Amino acid sequence: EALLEICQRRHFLSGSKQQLSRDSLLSGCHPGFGPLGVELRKNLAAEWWTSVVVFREQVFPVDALHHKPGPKLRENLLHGALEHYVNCLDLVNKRLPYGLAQIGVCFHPVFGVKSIGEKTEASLVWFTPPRTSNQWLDFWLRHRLQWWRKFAMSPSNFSSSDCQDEEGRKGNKLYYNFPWGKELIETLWNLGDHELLHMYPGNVSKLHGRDGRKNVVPCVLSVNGDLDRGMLAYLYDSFQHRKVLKLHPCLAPIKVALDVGRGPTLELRQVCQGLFNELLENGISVWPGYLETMQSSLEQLYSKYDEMSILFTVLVTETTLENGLIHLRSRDTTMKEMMHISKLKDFLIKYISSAKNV
Amino acid sequence: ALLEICQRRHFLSGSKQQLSRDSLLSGCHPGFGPLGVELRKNLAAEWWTSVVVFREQVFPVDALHHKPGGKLRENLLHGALEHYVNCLDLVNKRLPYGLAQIGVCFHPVFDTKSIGEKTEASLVWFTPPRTSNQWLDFWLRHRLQWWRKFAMSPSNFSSSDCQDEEGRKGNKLYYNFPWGKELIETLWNLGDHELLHMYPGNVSKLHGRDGRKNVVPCVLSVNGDLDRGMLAYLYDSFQTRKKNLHRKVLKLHPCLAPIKVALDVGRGPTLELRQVCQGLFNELLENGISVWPGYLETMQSSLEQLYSKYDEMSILFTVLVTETTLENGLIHLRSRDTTMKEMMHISKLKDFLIKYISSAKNV
Amino acid sequence: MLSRGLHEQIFGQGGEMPGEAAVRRSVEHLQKHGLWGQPAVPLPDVELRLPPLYGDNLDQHFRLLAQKQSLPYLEAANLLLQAQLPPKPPAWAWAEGWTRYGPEGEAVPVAIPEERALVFDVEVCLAEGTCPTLAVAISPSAWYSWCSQRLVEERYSWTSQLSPADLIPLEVQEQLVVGHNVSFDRAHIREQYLIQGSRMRFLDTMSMHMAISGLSSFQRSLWIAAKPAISSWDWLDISSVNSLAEVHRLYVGGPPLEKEPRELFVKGTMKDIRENFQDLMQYCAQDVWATHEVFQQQLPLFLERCPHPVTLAGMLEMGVSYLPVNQNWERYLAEAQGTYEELQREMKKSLMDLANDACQLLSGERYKEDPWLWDLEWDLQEFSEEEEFQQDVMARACLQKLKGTTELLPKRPQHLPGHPGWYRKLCPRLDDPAWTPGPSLLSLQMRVTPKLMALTWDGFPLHYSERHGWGYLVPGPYNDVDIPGCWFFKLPHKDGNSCNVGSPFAKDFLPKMEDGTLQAGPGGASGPRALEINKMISFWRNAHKRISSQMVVWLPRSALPRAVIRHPDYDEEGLYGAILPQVVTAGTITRRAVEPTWLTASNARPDRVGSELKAMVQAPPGYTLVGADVDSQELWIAAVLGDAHFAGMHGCTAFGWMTLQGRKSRGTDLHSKTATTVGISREHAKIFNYGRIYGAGQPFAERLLMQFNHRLTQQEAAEKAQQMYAATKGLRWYRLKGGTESEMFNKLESIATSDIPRTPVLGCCISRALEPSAVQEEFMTSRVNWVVQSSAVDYLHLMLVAMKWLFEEFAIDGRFCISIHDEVRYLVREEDRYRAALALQITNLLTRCMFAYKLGLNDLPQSVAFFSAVDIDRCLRKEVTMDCKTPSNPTGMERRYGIPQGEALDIYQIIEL
DNA sequence: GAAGACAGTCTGCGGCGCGA
DNA sequence: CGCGCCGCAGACTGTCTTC
Repeated sequence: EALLEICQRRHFLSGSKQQLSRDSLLSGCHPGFGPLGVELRKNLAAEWWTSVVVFREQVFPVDALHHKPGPKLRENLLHGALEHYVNCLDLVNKRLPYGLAQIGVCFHPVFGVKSIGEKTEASLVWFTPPRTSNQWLDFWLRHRLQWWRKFAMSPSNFSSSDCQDEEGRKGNKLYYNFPWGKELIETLWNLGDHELLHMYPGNVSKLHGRDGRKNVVPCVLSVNGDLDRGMLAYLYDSFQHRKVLKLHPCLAPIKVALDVGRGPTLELRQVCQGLFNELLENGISVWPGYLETMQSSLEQLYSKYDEMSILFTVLVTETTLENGLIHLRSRDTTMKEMMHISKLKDFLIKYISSAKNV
Repeated sequence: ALLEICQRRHFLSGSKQQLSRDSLLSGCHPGFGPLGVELRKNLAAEWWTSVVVFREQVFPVDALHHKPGGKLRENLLHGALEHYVNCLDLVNKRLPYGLAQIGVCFHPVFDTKSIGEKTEASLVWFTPPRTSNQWLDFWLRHRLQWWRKFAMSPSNFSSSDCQDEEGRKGNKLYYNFPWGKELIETLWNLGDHELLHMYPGNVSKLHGRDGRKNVVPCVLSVNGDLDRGMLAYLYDSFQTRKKNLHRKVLKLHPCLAPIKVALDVGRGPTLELRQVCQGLFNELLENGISVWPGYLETMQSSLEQLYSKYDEMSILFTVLVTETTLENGLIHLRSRDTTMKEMMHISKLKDFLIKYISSAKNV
Repeated sequence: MLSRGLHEQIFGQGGEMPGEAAVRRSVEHLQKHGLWGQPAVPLPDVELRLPPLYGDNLDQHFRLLAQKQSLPYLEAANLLLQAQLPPKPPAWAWAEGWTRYGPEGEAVPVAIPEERALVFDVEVCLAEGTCPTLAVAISPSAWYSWCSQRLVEERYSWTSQLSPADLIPLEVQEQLVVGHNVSFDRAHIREQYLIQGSRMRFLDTMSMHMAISGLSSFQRSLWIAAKPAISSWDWLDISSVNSLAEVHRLYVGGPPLEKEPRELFVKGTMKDIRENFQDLMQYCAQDVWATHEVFQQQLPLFLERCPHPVTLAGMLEMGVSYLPVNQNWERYLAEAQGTYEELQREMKKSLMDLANDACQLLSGERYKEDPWLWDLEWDLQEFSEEEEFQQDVMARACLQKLKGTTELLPKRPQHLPGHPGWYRKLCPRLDDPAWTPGPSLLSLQMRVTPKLMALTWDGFPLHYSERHGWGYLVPGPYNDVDIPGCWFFKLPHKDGNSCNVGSPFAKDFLPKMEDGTLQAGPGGASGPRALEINKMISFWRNAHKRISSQMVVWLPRSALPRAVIRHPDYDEEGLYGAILPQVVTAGTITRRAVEPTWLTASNARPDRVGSELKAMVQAPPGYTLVGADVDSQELWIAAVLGDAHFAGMHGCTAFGWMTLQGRKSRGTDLHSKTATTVGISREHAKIFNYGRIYGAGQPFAERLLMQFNHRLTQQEAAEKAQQMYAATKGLRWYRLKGGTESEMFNKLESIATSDIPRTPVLGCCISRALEPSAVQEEFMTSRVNWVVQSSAVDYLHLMLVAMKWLFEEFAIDGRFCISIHDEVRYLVREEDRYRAALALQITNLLTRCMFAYKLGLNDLPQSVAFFSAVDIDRCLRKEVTMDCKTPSNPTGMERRYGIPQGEALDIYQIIEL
C-alpha cells in the first residue's frame, strides 16, 4: 500500500489524486508517471528492444500511428505491421522468419461514461513458415522467458501457460505474480492465413513469401507484452524494516548521485560539475542532487537517494580535495568506502557491464 | 528534388507509397519505419542532453494525452503548468526554473477535418521579470546552435522575431525546405497570464523567491517539432550540378544517424566467419552501438551496390570480416563520410567507435 | 534673391555690390567647358528673422560669442601657467578619495579639488579591467592625489558605478583640465558620464602637439626610424612623437623622462602594483610634471598660433562627445560575438565537409582528374536453449601477433593509416586529451583551405612557396592560363607576373568577395557558404577587440534626468548608459579628431556580423539624436575656396556649379551622379573624388583605381591621363595648377606656402614641421590636405560655437555634440527637436556665411545655405529609414525611423512658445 | 643497424596599434 | 604610414623509440 506513496514522493510515479487505486495504474487511466518513472519506462523499453530487436538479426522495428487512419484511438499495432509486411518481404529480401516489433502507446476502454486510457505496450508480429510456424512461436516462448530473468529479482514470479482458441491453435500467455495478485503481462497468438485474407482480398501472390526457395504463406505470431504493467510488476518484485527498492541497475533511472558536504563550496561545486559532465559524455546517468542548501541530515539524504532507484551514492568532502578520495556507498551492499574521483567512471562502467552481462 | 525514392527503398518513411510534401508536413502521415523511429529517438535524447541534464534547475515533466478540464491534447504547456506547483515545491523556491517534455500531440488539420500527430518538445522556463529577456535570448540562441549542429547546411535553419496580438514579443524558428520556409519552433514570453488563468484563486502561493523580496514569475514557452525536424534533417543530408561526380549519399550526423555500424562477411568460402561476426555483434550492442546484420544477405556478387545502399541509410561505418580475421586479425573498415578502406584489429574497434561518437557529440 | 539662387541676406544689410568685371569673368569661365545655362528650379524663399548679431558683422559677432564662451577657461589656463609650485612631495598617502599634501607634505582628506585648473593624469590596471588605479594631479597650489579604492579587499562591484574619480563640486565658475590625451582621462571622471551638459572643458597637450609642432604619420614613421624620399631632415628637431617623454624632451631641455621598466599597469596584476605603489606613483607624478611643463611651454605658443577665439572655443567643444546607449548595447555585443562564434564553427564544419568530399574522390581515382586539389601528397600508406557455437571467447583467441608497435608509435603521424597525407596531418593526433573527429585542425590560414571554398578561377601561379601570394586571378611553362589546369609548376616562369609583384597587404581582398571574379565552387553547397561566412565575419574579426570593452559606464536611476523619468518609456530594467568616445581632438596632423572605433565610416551594411555599431547608439527615452550630415562639407569648402579666390562668385568655376546645381536624384551630383558617369563603377568613384580632392596625388588615385577593379598599368595610366583632361591639371605654373581647371587647387597650395597665417576662416597655423619657412616638403600633399581638413575643423568649431550660443540664449536642452566624419548629432531632447532643427539650419547658414565672409565673397547660395534634411532619429544611422543584419531588423528593436525634415519649419519661432 | 616519431626551431605573412 | 611584437603556418630537425 505504501509502495505507491513512496514512488509518488520520490518522483517515481505521478500524482495519486486521479489514480490512487492500483486499478488506474494497471489500466490506461493512470494520471501519468513521474520523471523517475518515465526514465525507468524508457530504460525498460530500450533494454527490451536491444534484447529482442537489436539482439535479433532478422528482426527490425516498426512504427504504428497512435490513432487509427481507418478505411478512433488505435487498439493494437499488429495491423500496421501486417500492412507493411507486403513491402518488407521485398525490402528484407524474402525474410520469411523475420518480424516487426514496436513499443508504443495504445488506447483501451475503461468502464457511467466509459473513458479511453492510454497504456504503453510492446507488440511484435513475426512471420514464420507454416512447416515450423508454431515451433517458431515456441522459440519466442523461450526468448520472452529469458526477459523474465533479464532484470527480475525473483525469476520464479514469472509463469507461463498454454491456451487455445478457434483463431489460434497454439498460444502462450505469461503472468507475473504481483503482491496484490497474479496479472497477465504477456500474451501470444498464432494466426494463420485468415488475417492475410481479411487484410488482402485474394492477394495470394503478395501474401506468399520466399522461404527456403519455396513459396509459402507466412503464419503471423503476435506477442503482446505490457511495458507499463511489466515495469510495474518488475518494480514491485524489486521491493522486499527498511523500505528500499533494489531496482535493476540497467533499468534504474539514475545510476549514481552527486552530493556536496564537508568541504569548500567552490571546490565541491567544481567537482560535482566535472563528475556530471563526465557522466553525460560517457553515457552514465547522474542524478543532479547537488546545489542543495537545506542539509537536513545525512540519513534523510541517503534514504532519498536509495528510494530514487540510485545504484550508488557519491559524497564529495575534504578528502576529495586532499587525496581525491570521496565516499561511495552501495545500496545493495549497505556498505560505504572511499573511492577515487578518476576511478569513479571506471567503477561505474564495470558495474554497468556486470549488470548487463549475465 | 524528388528524393523520396530513397525513403521508399529504405524505411525512413511511412507505409504509404505516395508522399507529397503536403502529406509529410501535414502530420497526418500513416507512420514511420524503424529508421525513422530510431532517428526521432536520437533527436529526443540529444535534446534532453542539450537542455535538461546539462543545465541545472531543469527537470523533465509529463503531460497526459487528454485534458479532463475527453479530447486529445493540443499543446504540452498545460501539463507543465499543472505540475508547476510541485516542481517548484521540490526545489528550494528558486524562481529561475525549467521544465522539459517530449511527446506526441494530435492537432486538427484542414485540407481540401483530419487529425494529425506530431512530436512536440516543450521547454517551460519560469524567470524573474528582469532576467526574462536575457534568458529568452539565451534559450533561442543555444536552441539555434542545437539546430545548426546535426545539419550539413545550417543556413537553411533560421529564426525570426515577431510581436504577439497581445503585445508580447516572441520568436519563431524555421527551416528553409526546398519548396519553402517551414516553421519548426516557436517562443512565447508571457507575464504568467496562463498560469494565473489556471490558478486565479490565490496569487501569493504562485510567487517565487528571487531574493529578499518575492516577485510574480514570468513564463517562457519554447515549443518545437521533431517529425518535421526529422524530414528537415533527411532533406538537408541529401545533396547536384557541375560536380561531375554523382553519388546518392545521406550524410546524417553521427549523433543521430539511425544505424551506426554495419557487419558483413566476405566471399570466403571458408565459412565459420558467422560466429566471429556474431561475437563482434554482441560486443557492439553491449556498449550501445546499433549494428546492421548485413551478413545474412547473400548472392549479390557486388560490394559496391551494398555500400551504396548502406550509404543511403546513412550507416557511418561498414565492417567486413574476411578469411584473414581468424589469424592476423584485420577487419576491413569503410567510413561513410569518406569512402576509405582501412584494416583494423578486432580489439579497440569498439572503443574507437565509442570515441568517435563521443567526440562528434562534443563537437 | 533669385539672382542665381541666394536669398534676402539679413546679415550685412547694404552693399551687395556684384562687380561687373567679376561677374563677367565668372560667366565666361562657367560657359566655357561647362553648363551655366540650367533650368535652375527656384527653392521656396525662407521668410525668417535671424537671431540678433551682437557684433558689427559676422566675424565680430562670432569673435564675441567665442570670447564669452572661452574667457573663463583661458584665464584659468593662464592662472595655472604662471602659478608658483613646490616640488613633488616625498611620499604619498594611503587613504581613499582625494588628498592634497602641500605644507611639508601635510596630508589632508580633501573631498574635491576645489580649483579651476588641473593636469590630473591617470593610470589603470589593464589586466584588472578598465577601472582607474590611482591618479596624480597638479592643481596650481599644492599637488593632489586620488585613490582608486580598488586596492582594498572585497568591493568587486562591476557596471562602473562610482568607480570613476570625482573631479567637480556639487555647485551648491567653470573648470579646466589638461593632459597628454585628456580624452583618455575624460572617462574616469564620473561627472563627464552625465547626459546633461558638463561645465568643464578639457585640453589635450597631444591636441596642441598636433596643432603646434606636430608630425604627419607618414612623417612620424620617418621620425621614429631616424630617432626623392630624402628630406631636408630639419623638421625632426622641432617636432616630437606625440609621447609625453618625447614631447617633454622637445619642449624643454631637462633630464629625460623614463618609461616604467616593468610596465606594471600594462602587463601586471593588482597585487604587483601594490608592491610597487610608491615607485609607480612617483613615475605618475613625473608624468604629470612633464605634462604641466609642456603645457606651460605650449599654451602661449598655441594661442599665438591659433589666436582666433572661435577655434579654441570649438576645441574646448568636441572634447565633450557623448554617445548614449542602453542594455541593447550589451545585447548587441553578446549577439554579435555569439554569431561570430557560431559562424566560425559553421565555416569550420563546412571546411571539414569539403575535406570529406575531396577524400571521397580517390575511391574511383577521381582526385587525379580533379582540376584542383591535386597538388597534395594525396598518397596511401599500405599499413532450444542452445548457446553460441563458441561464444565471444574466440575474440580472446584472436589477439594480435605484436604488430601494434606499442601505443605511442601508431598515434601522432601513423593514425588512420592509408588516408591521404593531408587528411592525416589535419586529423588531431590520437595522443590528445581532447580528440575531435575529421580534419578538425583545418583553418583559413592553411594551404588546404584556399584550395576548396576559395577556388575562384584557380589562380594559375597560386601554387604558393617562394613569393606565394595572389597571382593572375584573371586572363591576359604551359598552363599559364588554362581551364583544364594541371599545371607543371616546374618554376614560376609562366607568361605573366607569376608572383606578388604589387604586394598589397592592408586588410584587403574582402571587398573583392562581392563579385570581383573571386568566388567559391558552385558545385558544392557548403563551399560558397563558407566564403560568405568569412565575408560576414571579417569586420567583426577585425574590430571586436575595440568594439568590446569600450569603457561603458551605466548611469544609475539617480544620475538620469527627470526627462527620462515620468516618461512613457521610463523606468524598465534596461541599463541606461553612456560612452565617452575617448576621442583625441586633433588626432591627425590636421585638427581632425581621431577615434578608431566611433569616428569611422561604419556603413552598417548588410552581410556583416559586426555592423550596426553606429546604429542603436540610442538617445535616452525623451531624447532624439537631432543631427545633420553636412551636405558635401569638404566638396563645398573646396568649391567656395575656389569661388572666392577667382572672381568672388559661387558659380565662377564649374566645381562650384556642380556642387550645388547637381542633385542626388536625377541630377548631376559630383558623387554617384557624375563621377560614375565620367568614371567607372559606383560608390568607389565617390571615394576617388574624395581622395583626389582633400589631399592626394595622381599615383595615389591610380593605385586606388587598381584597388577598385582589375586594370593594366598602361590602361590605368591612360585613364588617369584622360582624367586630368577637364580636371584641375595640377602642377602647371606660369598660368595665373593651370590648364582646364574646373577645380581650384590653387587656393590650397597658395595658402599652404603662406608662412605663419595658414587658415582663411579662423587663422590657425599648421605645425612647425611641414611649414615652409624652415623646410620645403618634397611632396606637398600633406599641406594641401591640411588646408581643407583644418577648414572643415573650423567649420565644426563654428557650428559648435553657434549651437552653444543658440542653446544658451534660447533654452534648448541636451547640448551634446556627437560629431563623426563631418556629420553632427546633438541629442537635443524632445519638444525641442524642431526648434533644434531650426537651430541647426540657422547654424549652418551662419557658418557658411562666415566661411564666405572670411574667405572673400558676401553672398551665399540657397542650395547650400540650409541642410537638405535634418535627421531627427532615436539612433545614429546614415539614414532615417535603415535596417541591420545580425538582428531580425531594427523594428525588432525599439527603433521606429523618424523624420528627415527640411523646409518643414512648422515651429517658425526659434524662441520658445 | 634502419626507419618513424617528436617536441622544439626558424621563417613568413597577415595585422594591430601605438605614445600619458 | 608603417613598423616591430605576435601569432599562428609550414617546413625543418637532432634525437628518442621500435623492430
